Amino acid sequence: PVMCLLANTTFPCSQPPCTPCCYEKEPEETLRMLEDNVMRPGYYQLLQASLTCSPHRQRR
Amino acid sequence: QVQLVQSGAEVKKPGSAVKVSCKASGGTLRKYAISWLRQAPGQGLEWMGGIIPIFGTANYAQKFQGRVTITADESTTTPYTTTPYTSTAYIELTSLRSEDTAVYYCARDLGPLTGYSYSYFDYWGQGTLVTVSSASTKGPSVFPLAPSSKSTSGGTAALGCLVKDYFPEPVTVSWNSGALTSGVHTFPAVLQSSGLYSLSSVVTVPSSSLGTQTYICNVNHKPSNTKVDKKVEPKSCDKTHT
Amino acid sequence: EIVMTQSPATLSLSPGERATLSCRASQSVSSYLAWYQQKPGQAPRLLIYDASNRATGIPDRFSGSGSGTDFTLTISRLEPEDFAVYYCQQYANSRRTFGQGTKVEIKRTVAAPSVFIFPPSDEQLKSGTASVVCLLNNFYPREAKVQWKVDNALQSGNSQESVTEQDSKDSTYSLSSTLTLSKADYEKHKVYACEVTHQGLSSPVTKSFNRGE
Amino acid sequence: TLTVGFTDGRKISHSCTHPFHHDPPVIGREKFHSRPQHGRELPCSTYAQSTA
Repeated sequence: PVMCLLANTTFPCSQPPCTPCCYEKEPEETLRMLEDNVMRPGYYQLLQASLTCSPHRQRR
Repeated sequence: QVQLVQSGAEVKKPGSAVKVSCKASGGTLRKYAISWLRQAPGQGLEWMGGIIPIFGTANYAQKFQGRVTITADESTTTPYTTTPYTSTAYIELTSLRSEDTAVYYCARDLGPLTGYSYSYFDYWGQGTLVTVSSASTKGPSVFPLAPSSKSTSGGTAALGCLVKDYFPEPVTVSWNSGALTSGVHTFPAVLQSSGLYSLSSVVTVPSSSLGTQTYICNVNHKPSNTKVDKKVEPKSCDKTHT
Repeated sequence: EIVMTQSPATLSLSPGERATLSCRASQSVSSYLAWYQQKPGQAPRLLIYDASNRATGIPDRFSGSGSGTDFTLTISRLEPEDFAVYYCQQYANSRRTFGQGTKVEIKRTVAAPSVFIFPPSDEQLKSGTASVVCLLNNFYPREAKVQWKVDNALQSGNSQESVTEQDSKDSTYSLSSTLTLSKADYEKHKVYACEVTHQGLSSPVTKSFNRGE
Repeated sequence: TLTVGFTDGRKISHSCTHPFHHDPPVIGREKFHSRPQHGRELPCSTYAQSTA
């Protein structure tokens, strides 16, 4: 799969290290992650894993 | 005038998914939402959300926004204010659970043109039944009922028959092989353990009509191609066939 | 949250009477409220599109009224095709809330149920099972009661229930329950009965049978 | 000039007004003012309605 960097940790963009519900738990960790990922071919996949369609309240 | 048509009624395993499909046709307007509702198999009537198909925009009830995706086929052609228009819409129910068993409606919704506002629901689809269990397709168990050690006489008399262990509800059940439909009664459905169906069927008559005709009950079940025609005579101790 | 409520859960009326279905909401919704009809097994039908305003194709029998928390649907000369379920719905808030649903049913004089009980047939017992079935039949109002006697003691945590809806000719109604056992407990228990009660009965019209007789 | 605005729940209203030279290019060879109920089709471009 496509890979991206948090800080010291590299990860698969289908299952980033924050998962689940990254922006519900930790907006600033999401900021600190995304600041270096603004320029990768997985950026939108990481958005889809961290805060868009990924967060929920009802069990899926 | 306008109509909504929605296609297929279903049973599926828990943890699998469905996409109930709608088509809207024949209206004069061009900006309606198509909005999704469920009617619970006991009681209740639930708001799910809607889409505006010209925009593809979607929004949800706060009790569904985790589970389901509403979506549509995009856009509209014209400002002409009288020529034809049609739209299609969907609910993607991911990860099915027991209580997702319901009748689902699409409906035409004027929220995007009553100004911009919330709305009543003006025209409704066919209503599609969806059901959830880990059970499997099977044909019915088909047992007769009969008289037992009692006076077997006076007032109303009846014999009856029972159906159980079938999956999906469309059994067809009838009496006398297509005759004398007066005095027929049925208890149409109940669910046995793990979601297998059961039905009770009867004919009721005056006392002297009990021992005096060929009582025959007819059972067929389309989901399993099962067919059964048989009599319902006394079977407790006075073992009878005519 | 807006709680929506309807005054009777069900009501019964003669054809040609005047119905007065009535609704209450928690805190004012202030118009933005609809009413609907549902013929049995069919999709719903709109009656009124706001609290005073009648929908298209509504044949003048019907009217709406309401303000703040309080709303009503009136049907004048209730016809034999107007017997259906009826719902309010508010659209004053982002949670679009339907009311609980009220059935309107064909009024009748009281009639007591005639009674039946039936054994297992041999195929159940060769399959390792037994079921005992009863009827409380052709009666009114829709309001009878059933429970199970085994060795003349009460036991009923096994049992199912079902009903036949109102006769379209007659309004009259019907009720059934099934008791069920494995073959071993059916051979143990020697007598079976269904206990009977109704609004038009002072005492059970009980019927009974013995196992295998 | 182009101005856009709205209203609070408070009934207070707001607007913002820019200078802006709005004048659509001509399509075809006739400087018409509203779409006609008879005519011909010519190719052009449009911000499409989809929120995708």
